[PDB]
Amino acid sequence: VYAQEKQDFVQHFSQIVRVLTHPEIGDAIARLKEVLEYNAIGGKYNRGLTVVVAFRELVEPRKQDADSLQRAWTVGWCVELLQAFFLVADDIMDSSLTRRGQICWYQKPGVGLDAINDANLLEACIYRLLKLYCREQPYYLNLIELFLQSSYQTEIGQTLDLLTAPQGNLVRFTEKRYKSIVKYKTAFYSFYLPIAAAMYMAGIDGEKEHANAKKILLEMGEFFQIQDDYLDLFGDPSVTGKIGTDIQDNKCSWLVVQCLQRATPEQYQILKENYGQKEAEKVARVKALYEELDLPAVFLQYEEDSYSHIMALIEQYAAPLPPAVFLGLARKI
Amino acid sequence: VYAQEKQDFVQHFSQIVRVLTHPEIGDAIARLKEVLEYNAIGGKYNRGLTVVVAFRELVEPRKQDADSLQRAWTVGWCVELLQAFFLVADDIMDSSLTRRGQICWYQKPGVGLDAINDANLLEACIYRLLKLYCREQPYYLNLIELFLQSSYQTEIGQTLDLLTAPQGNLVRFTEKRYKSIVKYKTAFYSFYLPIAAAMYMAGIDGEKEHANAKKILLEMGEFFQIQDDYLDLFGDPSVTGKIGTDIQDNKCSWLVVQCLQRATPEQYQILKENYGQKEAEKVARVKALYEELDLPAVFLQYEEDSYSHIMALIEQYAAPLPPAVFLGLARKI
Ligand SMILES: CCCCCCCC[n+]1ccn(CC(O)(P(=O)([O-])O)P(=O)(O)O)c1
Ligand SMILES: CCCCCCCC[n+]1ccn(CC(O)(P(=O)([O-])O)P(=O)(O)O)c1
Ligand SMILES: [Mg+2]
Ligand SMILES: [Mg+2]
Ligand SMILES: [Mg+2]
Ligand SMILES: [Mg+2]
Repeated sequence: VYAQEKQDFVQHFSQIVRVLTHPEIGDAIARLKEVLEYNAIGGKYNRGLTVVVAFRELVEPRKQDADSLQRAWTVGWCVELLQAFFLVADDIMDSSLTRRGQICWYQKPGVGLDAINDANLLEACIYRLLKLYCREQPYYLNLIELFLQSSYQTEIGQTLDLLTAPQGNLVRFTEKRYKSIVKYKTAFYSFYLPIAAAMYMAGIDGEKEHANAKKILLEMGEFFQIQDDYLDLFGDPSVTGKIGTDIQDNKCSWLVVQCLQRATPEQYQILKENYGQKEAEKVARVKALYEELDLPAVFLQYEEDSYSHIMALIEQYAAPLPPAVFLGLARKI
Repeated sequence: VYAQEKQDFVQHFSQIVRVLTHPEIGDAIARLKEVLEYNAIGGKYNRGLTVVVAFRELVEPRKQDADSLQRAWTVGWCVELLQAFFLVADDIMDSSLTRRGQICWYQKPGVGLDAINDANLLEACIYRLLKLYCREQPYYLNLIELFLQSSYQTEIGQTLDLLTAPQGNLVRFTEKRYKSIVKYKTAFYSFYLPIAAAMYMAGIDGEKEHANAKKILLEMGEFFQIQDDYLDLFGDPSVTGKIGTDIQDNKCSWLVVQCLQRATPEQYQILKENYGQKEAEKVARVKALYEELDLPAVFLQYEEDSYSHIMALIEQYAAPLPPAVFLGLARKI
């Protein structure tokens, strides 16, 4: 369902770019095209695809005219632009090397900290497109506010992610703190935002229905981030497209949280000695310790429980939305 | 006029902060307060003061109730928040040392590239305040769009500023290119944005009146930036609150543009040899060359001409707005 729509979705990118690209600003405009091609393409498009898939499922085919669809995939691309924005900036703050199987944009020769302006340009495009295509829709302001509220929450999440991981400083790494981080940093924008966008486009804007969708989608977001933490250490970089940094960057990863919960006092010291340091020998020691306490299998356990819990939540809260809206998304993770 | 209102304006900051500051996000919220106190305070408040001053002058005192005023100084602070946002980020991209008489936020021990998330948080506050105080006004969407359009233009301006100044690369430094840079990078947000904000709050939203105000305000913006370039080299850092970087960072400064226009072929080589390099000896050689061609006096000449031109423009385009709106601003620069 996602898999079949992916093609139409990716083709519509060329138009996004033509519409986004005053002879005086020529060069700046050419640099925008380059920023977009490099940073908006190459991912799985889960998030933007979710807008289009959920739109199809919530609007009657008789209301799905050609113009109506154009807008659904534009808002789909706005969500991808948000993602591209957050990624370019997070890679600098995380000192990451690769993203989506290539060098991070800031690590390119001749880019560096200019990437900061590039990232924000990507964010400015969302609102240019919203104006271009939705300025006369009755949901226009709802969408604008949704995308803004979603950036604020996710920047709040980052702050928490950064404050909990000072460079060159474990008591801090609790369950309560972790859940809080992943809720703000990932769950609102990766999960609530795309479904809610499609809800407002389908004329569904009751508070109750948004909160019920939210209940489902925040929990899916939390699982997704825990998966992200797992793959940071135990995923194949040939598949993920990115090299992990979590132990080096002293992060409140799900892995470190579970570990702590499990560790003999001596094991606690091994972690204390080695965590949050750039030395490959010390990172390997931490990885060995995670393997010593079967955290890959604890992760496979958690993944199953949480999937059951998400399914229970869909059964409780999907009505009156088609459950397929949610099942389709959960199956893709 | 600016000078008397400055006090009420700065006091209202405490409320901005209380209103901006979910027990789980506590720490993130405390970090926001810190970001605000450090980065929103310490400047001249020209831009936010302009909102309040122009508001007073365009609304009848009978429509200036207490609530009406609260909103004018909130939007005033939104413009200052935009400024604080742009500054925190520009200091990183410019590798600057001080701002407003203290260490740049990113150069503080324990901050560094986290400053990227801090800056964007400052931008998120604008829209939180807009919702808090103006969500029921008929100008609400006009203001939202104005602040967004103004960030896009100013990020476009940055791109141009950065593309024209590659690290470790003069033919590029033309008049046409310079005017273009300063129009986007400074003129929309520092000059058009605050007056237009107050126009929309006073119910004045005709296209013609906005364009006429724009004609005046873009030219004031251009002069202001040329002044900014001059003070970067020939200003007292005890007064400016900031150390210059323009020659080091290989910038299309007004100074370098004029110089080029004036230089013997041999002088052109001295500039080529020394420009855009971190070496203090080479920066001093460029400064000596600017003094050799009396650019401080050329600047004092240009300042006078341009002031005449701005005054001619007010005489042509102020109607039906009070000319004092513009004169007050021009006198403060
Ligand atoms: C401008 C302020 C916006 C900052 C954007 C924060 C978005 C939250 N977020 C979720 C995931 N990622 C990417 C990761 O780096 P990973 O994709 O594993 O690289 P992470 O683990 O740091 O969370 C970022
Ligand atoms: C996130 C993308 C937003 C980037 C913000 C660009 C704002 C334009 N602008 C105007 C003035 N400054 C400050 C200077 O550094 P100066 O105050 O002399 O330091 P500049 O000379 O570089 O122009 C910045
Ligand atoms: Mg991160
Ligand atoms: Mg990660
Ligand atoms: Mg700059
Ligand atoms: Mg300057």
